[PDB]
Amino acid sequence: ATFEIVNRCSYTVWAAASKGDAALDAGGRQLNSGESWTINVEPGTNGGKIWARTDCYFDDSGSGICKTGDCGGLLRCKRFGRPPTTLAEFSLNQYGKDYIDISNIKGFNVPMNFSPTTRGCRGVRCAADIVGQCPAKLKAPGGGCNDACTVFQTSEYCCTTGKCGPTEYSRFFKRLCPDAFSYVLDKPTTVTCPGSSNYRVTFCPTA
Repeated sequence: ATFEIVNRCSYTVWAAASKGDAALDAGGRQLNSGESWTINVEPGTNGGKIWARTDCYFDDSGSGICKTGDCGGLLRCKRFGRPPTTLAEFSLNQYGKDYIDISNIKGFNVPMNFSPTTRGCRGVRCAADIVGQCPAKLKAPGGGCNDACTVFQTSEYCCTTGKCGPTEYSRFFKRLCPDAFSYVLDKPTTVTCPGSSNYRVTFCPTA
């Protein structure tokens, strides 16, 4: 499957793509404002994620640091990034279908549209100004808006026991982005697409 990753933000973003234990394609790349990066994801990939990192500094070997979404200091991510990270999530060719979603469960750093470029399903979007409106306790110094589990590490926010309800914090994310998961037991906003579809992730889709 092919993913075109487009940076429409006015600032440079460092895109990342990983399935948790391995990079997808090159795993990461600098995208200046307007740049597009096309990657190939192997069919059958379960649990892949794409996200943006902000305010990164890397050296030659591709080592450094980002203020949001750092994946252990690497340009080419092998693991997932450090919150806050708006997340595009996908599992491909699962019994003939593809499943996509956008998640705020790990917080929010960059607005994002996640849409197919082929037929038979809708896209999803979280493009509200969550950082600007972020409740005081969730604001991350490096930028972005943390989820409540990252900040407070309680069983309720993290849904450790498998039973948990919405919270004042999760409702904040849900109210600004109804099409994104706001906590782990949220009513699913997953979109079902035909198997072997192709997609575009756009950072800052409106502004």
